[PDB]
Amino acid sequence: SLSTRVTLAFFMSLVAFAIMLGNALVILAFVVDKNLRHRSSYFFLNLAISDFFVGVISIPLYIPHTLFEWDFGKEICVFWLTTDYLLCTASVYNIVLISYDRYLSVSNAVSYRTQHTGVLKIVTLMVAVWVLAFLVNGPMILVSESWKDEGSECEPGFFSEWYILAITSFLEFVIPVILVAYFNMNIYWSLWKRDHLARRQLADLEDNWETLNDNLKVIEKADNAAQVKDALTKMRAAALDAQKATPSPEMKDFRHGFDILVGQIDDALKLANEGKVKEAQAAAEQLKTTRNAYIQKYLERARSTLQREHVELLRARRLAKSLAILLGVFAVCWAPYSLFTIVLSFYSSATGPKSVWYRIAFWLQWFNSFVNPLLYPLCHKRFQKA
Amino acid sequence: VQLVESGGGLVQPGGSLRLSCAASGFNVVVFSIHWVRQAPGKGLEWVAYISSSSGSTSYADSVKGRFTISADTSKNTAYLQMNSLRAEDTAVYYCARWGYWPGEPWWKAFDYWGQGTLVTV
Amino acid sequence: SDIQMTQSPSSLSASVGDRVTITCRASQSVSSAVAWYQQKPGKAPKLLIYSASSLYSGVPSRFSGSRSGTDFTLTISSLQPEDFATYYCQQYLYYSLVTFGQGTKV
Ligand SMILES: CN[C@@H]1CCN(c2cc(NCC3CC3)nc(N)n2)C1
Repeated sequence: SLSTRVTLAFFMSLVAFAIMLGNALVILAFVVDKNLRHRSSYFFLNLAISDFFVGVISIPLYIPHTLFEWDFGKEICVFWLTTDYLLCTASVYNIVLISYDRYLSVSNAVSYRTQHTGVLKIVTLMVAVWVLAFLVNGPMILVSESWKDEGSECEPGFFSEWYILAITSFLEFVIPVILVAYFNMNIYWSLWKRDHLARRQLADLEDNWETLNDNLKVIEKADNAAQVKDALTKMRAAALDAQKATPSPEMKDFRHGFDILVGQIDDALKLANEGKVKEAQAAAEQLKTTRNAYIQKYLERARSTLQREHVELLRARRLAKSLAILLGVFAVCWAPYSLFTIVLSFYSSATGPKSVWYRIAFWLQWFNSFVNPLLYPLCHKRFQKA
Repeated sequence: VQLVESGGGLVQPGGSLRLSCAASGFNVVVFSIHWVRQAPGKGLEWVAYISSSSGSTSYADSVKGRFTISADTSKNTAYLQMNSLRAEDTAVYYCARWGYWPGEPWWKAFDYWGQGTLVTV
Repeated sequence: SDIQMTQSPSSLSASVGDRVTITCRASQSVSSAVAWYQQKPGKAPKLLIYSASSLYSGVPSRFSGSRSGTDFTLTISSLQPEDFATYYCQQYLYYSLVTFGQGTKV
């Protein structure tokens, strides 16, 4: 109706104001608190900035186009479409950049985490990310939108041509999903291998320690039946198995301590092995001086290392789940558009792309950007507290 | 190095038999010597161990009580004497070298075996 | 007690140039203390695989081995006329704990 245009324009203005307020609050929480300015926040800022410009550009300029009468030129219309692609693809490309940074920080942690690269490239990536979207969306459709008819002006002219639509669909969405999944799988597999070797090696060390303690308990309660050799045989085996569990001077500290321990057990055994009448009352107590002084350091140190690997695994799992739910929301919002333009390309001359659901789809992509700052504080609750 | 044996011969049951193992260049104190017997057409069987250092001698389960092994560092040789033979010790005796615990000498044991000697009861 | 070394094969025959796998086990767990030896009629036993999976200088790479728990494996990928002899397993966990295996004829 005639009165519906004003109501829809007011609703669109309210939605744009809400999006702008959310993004401004996110930017303020970023710029005020200096704690969220590390590597874990440089590649996340554009996710709250680019889409922000959408609320300033896409939603308002759409009002004269639909609610009011079209009073803008074609150049203005193109620029709007241009902002729409640049700011849109920027989100998924920043997600890809975050995934690549995490892959470099986890897979190449032996060199990147130990020695961080210069920051002069960080911004060099960020802006490039934007221009990347341009190189994907800027020129191509510009060459293919050369149509004379003015029907569906700010609808892209490169439609109804299934080849470019199919190619772009893949580049904009499928290719990013691949890179993100590859990086996440590499990170998870590397961390599982780092923890599996640790879990097994620490379990083997604990089993050897438990066996050495059970044998030493019997050694302390020596029997008159010359049972020292039967208990020490097991003790020697335990020591030799725990000695070969490699976690340099630090390795020599560990190895030498074990060598001493094995030599102490070897001399303790001598009395029983010789068959000499005197076993010196099973004098292998001195092992307690070596058990709690030399080999205790690694028994405590390696345990802490396993704990470090586990927290890291939980943090990587949280980050992977966050990236996964972000990509899932993006896909759920983007798919209705891709399912209403490459399947309806068979007929587009008259009333083909003109329908309610297609307009709803256009809104849905904008909505992805509306909920983006709503689900952004879900990753870090600092914004919520501040 | 070759640990040659020169105690080949035939003895009567219960009589004393003397064997000799000689080092061919390696110090006997830095490397202990172990004896292993092999019955004709049977598996290898351990006999005894001698160390010129720490003076530790250990015998097997079935040969203890009638075997005496002694090593002189100056002679660089090891002598094994069988005080009593019960017709079950008829075998070929070899002497091989063993390494002490520190380092790779332990992990590599029983290398550079000797030709052997025939002991018939 | 005396740890017993059981060699699973006792007699085996294979064509020249085939895979031969010999298995040895011990009652009590041993850690890299089982070595493989080769004896020919009229010669002395020779060390080939020491430790658990490693070769001493003087033996070609064809001879190999592996360890898993208390199971030790001798793997000969390529047979040749020279390598036909009895193979013995030997545990050297201690000086007074030496126990040779049964022996496998190849
Ligand atoms: C702008 N609302 C929807 C949301 C998803 N969508 C795009 C736009 C684009 N370029 C912008 C230009 C309009 C064609 N490129 C890709 N890959 N998706 C437009």
